[PDB]
Amino acid sequence: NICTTRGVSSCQQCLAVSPMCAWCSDEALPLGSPRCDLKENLLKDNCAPESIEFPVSEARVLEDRPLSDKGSGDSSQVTQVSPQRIALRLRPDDSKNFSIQVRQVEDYPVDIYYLMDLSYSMKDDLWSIQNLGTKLATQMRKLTSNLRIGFGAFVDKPVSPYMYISPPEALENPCYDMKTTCLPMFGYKHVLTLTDQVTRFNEEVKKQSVSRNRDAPEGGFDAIMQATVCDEKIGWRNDASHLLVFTTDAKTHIALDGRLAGIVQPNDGQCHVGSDNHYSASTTMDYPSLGLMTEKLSQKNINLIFAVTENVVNLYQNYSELIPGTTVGVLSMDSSNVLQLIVDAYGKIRSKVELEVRDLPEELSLSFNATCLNNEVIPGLKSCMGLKIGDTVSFSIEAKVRGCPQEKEKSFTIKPVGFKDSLIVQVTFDCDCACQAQAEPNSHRCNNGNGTFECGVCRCGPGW
Amino acid sequence: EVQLQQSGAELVKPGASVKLSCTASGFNIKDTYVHWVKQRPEQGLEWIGRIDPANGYTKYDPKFQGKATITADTSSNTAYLQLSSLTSEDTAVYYCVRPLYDYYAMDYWGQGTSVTVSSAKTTAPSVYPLAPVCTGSSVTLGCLVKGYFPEPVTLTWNSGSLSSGVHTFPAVLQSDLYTLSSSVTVTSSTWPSQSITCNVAHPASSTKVDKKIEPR
Amino acid sequence: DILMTQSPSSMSVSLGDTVSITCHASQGISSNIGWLQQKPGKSFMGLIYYGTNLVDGVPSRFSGSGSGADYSLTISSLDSEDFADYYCVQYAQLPYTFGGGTKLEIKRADAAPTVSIFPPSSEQLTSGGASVVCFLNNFYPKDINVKWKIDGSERQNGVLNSWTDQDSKDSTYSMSSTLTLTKDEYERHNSYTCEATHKTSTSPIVKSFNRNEC
Amino acid sequence: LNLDPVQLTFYAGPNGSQFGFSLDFHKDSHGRVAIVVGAPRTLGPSQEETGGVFLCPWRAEGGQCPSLLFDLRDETRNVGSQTLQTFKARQGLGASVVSWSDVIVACAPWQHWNVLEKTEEAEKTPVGSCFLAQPESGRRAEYSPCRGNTLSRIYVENDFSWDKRYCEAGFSSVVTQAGELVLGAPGGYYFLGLLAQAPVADIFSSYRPGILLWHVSSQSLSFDSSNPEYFDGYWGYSVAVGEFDGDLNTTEYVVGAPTWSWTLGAVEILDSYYQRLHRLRGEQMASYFGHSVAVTDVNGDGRHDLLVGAPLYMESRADRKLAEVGRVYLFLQPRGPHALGAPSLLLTGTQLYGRFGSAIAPLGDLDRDGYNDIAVAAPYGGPSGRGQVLVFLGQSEGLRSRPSQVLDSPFPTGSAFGFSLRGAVDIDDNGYPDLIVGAYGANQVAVYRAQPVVKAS
Ligand SMILES: *[C@@H]1O[C@H](CO)[C@@H](O[C@@H]2O[C@H](CO)[C@@H](O[C@@H]3O[C@H](CO[C@H]4O[C@H](CO)[C@@H](O)[C@H](O)[C@@H]4O)[C@@H](O)[C@H](O[C@H]4O[C@H](CO)[C@@H](O)[C@H](O)[C@@H]4O)[C@@H]3O)[C@H](O)[C@H]2NC(C)=O)[C@H](O)[C@H]1NC(C)=O
Ligand SMILES: *[C@@H]1O[C@H](CO)[C@@H](O[C@@H]2O[C@H](CO)[C@@H](O)[C@H](O)[C@H]2NC(C)=O)[C@H](O)[C@H]1NC(C)=O
Ligand SMILES: *[C@@H]1O[C@H](CO)[C@@H](O)[C@H](O)[C@H]1NC(C)=O
Ligand SMILES: [Ca+2]
Ligand SMILES: [Ca+2]
Ligand SMILES: [Ca+2]
Ligand SMILES: [Ca+2]
Ligand SMILES: [Cl-]
Ligand SMILES: [Mn+2]
Ligand SMILES: [Mn+2]
Ligand SMILES: [Mn+2]
Repeated sequence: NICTTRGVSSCQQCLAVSPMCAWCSDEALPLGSPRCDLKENLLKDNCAPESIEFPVSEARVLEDRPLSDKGSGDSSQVTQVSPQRIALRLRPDDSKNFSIQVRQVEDYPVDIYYLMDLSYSMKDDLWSIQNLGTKLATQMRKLTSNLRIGFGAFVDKPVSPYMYISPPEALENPCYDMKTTCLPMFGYKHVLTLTDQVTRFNEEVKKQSVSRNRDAPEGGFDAIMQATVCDEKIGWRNDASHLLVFTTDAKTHIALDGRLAGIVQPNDGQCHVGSDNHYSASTTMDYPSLGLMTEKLSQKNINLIFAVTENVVNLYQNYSELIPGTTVGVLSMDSSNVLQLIVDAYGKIRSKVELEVRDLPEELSLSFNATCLNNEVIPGLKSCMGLKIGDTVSFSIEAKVRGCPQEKEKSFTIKPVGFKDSLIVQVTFDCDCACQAQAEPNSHRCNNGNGTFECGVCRCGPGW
Repeated sequence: EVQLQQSGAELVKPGASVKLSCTASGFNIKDTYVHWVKQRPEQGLEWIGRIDPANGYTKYDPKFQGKATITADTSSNTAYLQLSSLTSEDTAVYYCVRPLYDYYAMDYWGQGTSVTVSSAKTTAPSVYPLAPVCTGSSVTLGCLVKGYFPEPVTLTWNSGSLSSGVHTFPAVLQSDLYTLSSSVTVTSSTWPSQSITCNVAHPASSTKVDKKIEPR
Repeated sequence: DILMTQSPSSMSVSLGDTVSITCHASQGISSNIGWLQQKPGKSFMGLIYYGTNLVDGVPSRFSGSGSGADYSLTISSLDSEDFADYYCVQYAQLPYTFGGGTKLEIKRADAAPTVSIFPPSSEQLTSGGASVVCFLNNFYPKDINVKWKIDGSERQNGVLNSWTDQDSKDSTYSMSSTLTLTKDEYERHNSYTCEATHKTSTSPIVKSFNRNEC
Repeated sequence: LNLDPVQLTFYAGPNGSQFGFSLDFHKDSHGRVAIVVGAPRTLGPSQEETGGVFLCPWRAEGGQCPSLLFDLRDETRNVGSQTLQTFKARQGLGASVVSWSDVIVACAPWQHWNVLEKTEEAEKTPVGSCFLAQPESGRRAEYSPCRGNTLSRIYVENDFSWDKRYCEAGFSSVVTQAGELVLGAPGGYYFLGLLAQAPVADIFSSYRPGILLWHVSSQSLSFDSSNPEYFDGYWGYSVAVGEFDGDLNTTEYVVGAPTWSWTLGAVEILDSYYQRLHRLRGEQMASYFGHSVAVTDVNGDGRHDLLVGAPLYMESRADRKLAEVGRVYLFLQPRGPHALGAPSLLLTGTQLYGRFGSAIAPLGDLDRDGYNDIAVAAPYGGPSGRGQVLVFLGQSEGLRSRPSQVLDSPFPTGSAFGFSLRGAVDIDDNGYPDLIVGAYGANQVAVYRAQPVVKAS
């Protein structure tokens, strides 16, 4: 076999030939017997059973909590991934398979932050949603028993030329040249921290009013950034689905637009909403880029929903493709359909399961076989879709190590996108022999001191 | 080069209307404001109004509101001034004006369009010779053209022969008709020895009478 | 409406002179004033805009100055072409308003008029009219006064006056006075006279004739 | 390849002035090269930001520069029963500067303007304005093609047509060889964007102080549009000139519109009457394709080639993930009457958020091999995020796909090193064209002198 025909020099080099090779450290081994051969051939040559070095790749679970049936109650002791931790052992150029189960748990908490365009054309919209808090609660009650909702609003950077700055009357009332009154211009303002007291939503909304500005594209992306990175203020919960509902009927400003207002400083992606609840860097910091938004949304596990009117649906659908995980819904001209839009978005968000790997060693490569719908195995696939809340899926996984890395201890993670729980895989590379830990440096057997005696044979000492 | 070519002299009857034109040359009429100015010998210069040929917005001196209407046709690079219910006081010279650089200035002017409002019908002049009374070293003769309309009349002596030493006075409006006269001076040895003739032509009525000056 | 009081209405000067025309407005117009030139029997040419700015093509001997409500056009070293009419115009407010104007005239030595009177022609008389003409030729300055007398008594009705502009190569003025009467009325009287009053002579230059006589 | 990154020259302006936001080379009547530098936040007379311009004489040791003085006072004119007003506070004078002949043009894109008439007004808006100077003679002139005297109500009644109130003229600028100034005004016509052109000679001869509204008859503005593809397109965010139609008597314009067609972005090549010859469309929405444009023949066939920057382009990476790195596109001009095709080369950034392609400068022939070369800025690139400028050498087939040299910012974090660039001029007269790099965040400019090649490439 390949074990003997390789003419290995040590026990270490023997195991690195192939995962099927074994090594014999026995003293009483016949004249010309190969110490590196199949474990069966070694025992056949009266090789002491304890003198067999033959590591076997294994994969035993360390944590195997069962999947939860409900995400309700508890202070976040919910399990939606199983197992949670396993110990992997691999020898040179070997592989081992293991499995992971993922569940879209029923009755999981939900945060919904409503982020609303409040330029003048949204005046009728604002009238339509003054009962949305309670109507939304009624429908979401069917899905979750832990609903929190909140509200923020935006117009655009309160600076020329986006803002009317004359006459002085126009600053206090941008609608002066018309025959009405509206609020002074504001970039973004937080209004209601996520709460389970839904009538707070209704009453806050009934006090809101629109403002007015000059150019069609608005400053919503500024508001999305702040709503995302201002955690404490907005009030996102650690263990809950986060839905950021973005409603507008217009185009949007993007990074580098700000230069028309003399603003060149890039968005820093940090929180700038203080105690007055307004975005204070609105007039000094550029709009955020798609990439930066994506980074923060992903980091805070926020699901962005573009709820926009049919005149700009294609636009936001195209943006959605550059911000993975984003969903789009068609908003009526008065937001009268926003409730069902949010409910459908929520279902769509929890209809997918996509595995993600973190901190994978260069040596290790993974392969996936998915099992979705009905025990239908789908090779070379690590994501399931068309799921309903309560459904469970599973993946067969194989790890293949290439050679033997310097570091013997490494660990990596496998986590579904947007999920709290994950599978931690603790890897151990076994390319050594137990007899090496009891070698004889400067042995009397090996060239009279010039060598080391380990695993039955004589190795050349250090320095030679 | 900027040039404003205005229309020809107008001659209309009272109560009627007339429309003057001002065509831009060497530039686009749309470029600047276009003003209209009225000039009379006694009253002087009066600003009628302006127009922005780009959009058609106009401004008027309230004195001319209803009387004057200013328009423009960028297609024909022309600006217009329409006057209605004309009267004697509307008899004047009209100019179109535009600025050079300053938006509000009045730097370039058209040649001007004379407008005359009269009921008078085309009438031929009456030419009367003027000989002195029955003495000095120099003698002065004259010619009197009376009761013609409209202007003008070309007056010469001996068919353009006698040129130097002549004074043709500006015509004056004698109740709907014009009157003009010319004086000429020579030495006593020139007249009545040398025959002197008054030559008056009125292109309007197409008449050209000639009266020789006779002593008394 | 802003009023533009321009002075003087006229001035008699010579070539090489440095003259100044002033303009006073009934209120401040902050240099929103232009100056205009009209040569005899011709159109207008722009000279100055916004108080002090020369129009393209205008010689530098022209200059404008002033502020508030008082401004001036100045012409250093007068040229033969500079003898013409000058007008100021304000465009601080609508409506635009102009000055009364100023005529630059050539200065020369005083000269008395050559007065000549001419009775009605035979032709005109047989038609039913009677015009008596009176030529006052080649005098300076321009300020002259004519007076008709029938049988010694002044007559004002039926008189048409006509003046010439300053003649080119002698710089004198001429005037033409014509008294028109009906044939019938002309024969009611015998003596006809026209009196010229000029600064040259303290006594009026008189010229008469008698109908039914020669 | 052969720019010297060891011995640099530094020029510095006041703190907070943003000195280096824009720059250009300037030759005086004798051929002496200096550096004009814009500093759009320099303090004015009322201790308020108005911007300013500096004219730096060449000196190996660099240092401080003298100011190029312009009138910073607000102006009022009561005329024609109206009140004209300019507002120079935060106008950003020096947000763009360009030199042609012995004239310097420095712009203030955010200068505001308003007209009052009784109780009505035009609205106080950023029409922008340009200041011109002939340093040697002291002559000064201004050019502000978007100022108007129409009242707000008239725009409303006319549906906001031909609305130039928010032009921001001077946002970008360039001058043709014949001496025609071309201003980009991305806010023109209610944020569609427009171009304004006028001969420098005529700008000077028609300007007088105090007038505020005056006519430049030889000027030519571009056109409004009813096509939604142009709405909020910021047409004129960047501008350049070149020869693209084969006729040497005509000069063509290259105009960037980074948000054209719902933020797809575009670059258009036009004749001098603003008729469209070519249109290059962006590859990816919000990448800001058209942010910067450069014209230079890079492959030595005598035909001008086009470079377009898209600083926010997101590159595709493993696991269906996108990474904002920026990208530059090269379009080689084909022989004779033909349309520019697909890009001939794509240069893509490496550092996340580096904004590769934010600025692109023709260098002329840096290494003297017969092919013109370019520099691309990544103001937040480099392994430390401090900023990088990359040099790419020309070749018969276009450009090399790998940089011959990389200039790391000598300034601290946040300097925006590379945000402004200019090359193709030999400032020390050693026979090699040099590179000036602005770092407005640090209020400095760095001069990189080209030296003889060590080992050729
Ligand atoms: C959101 O994103 C989508 C997808 O990218 C954009 O939709 C595209 O818009 C572009 C530009 O208008 C379209 O490009 C055109 O393609 C036409 C043919 O496409 C056929 O095949 C596709 C395959 O998917 C079909 O979907 C489609 O129905 C057609 O059957 C060409 O005929 C057009 O050519 C014309 O324009 C080009 C320049 O753009 C010229 O070079 C040509 O000479 C000619 O003049 C054109 O190329 C594209 O078809 C659209 N794709 C889809 C899938 O619809 C949206 O615009 C975008 N929305 C927003 C608001 O950003
Ligand atoms: C994914 O599924 C593929 C088959 O689609 C598996 O590949 C087979 O593995 C068995 C193991 O005994 C081999 O005998 C077959 O030869 C393989 N078939 C093919 C077509 O390759 C693979 O093992 C699965 N991977 C994981 C990670 O479970
Ligand atoms: C690996 O795959 C085999 C079937 O080939 C399966 O029986 C076994 O359970 C898998 N191993 C693990 C640890 O999942
Ligand atoms: Ca050409
Ligand atoms: Ca080329
Ligand atoms: Ca080269
Ligand atoms: Ca050099
Ligand atoms: Cl609005
Ligand atoms: Mn809006
Ligand atoms: Mn609405
Ligand atoms: Mn807006």
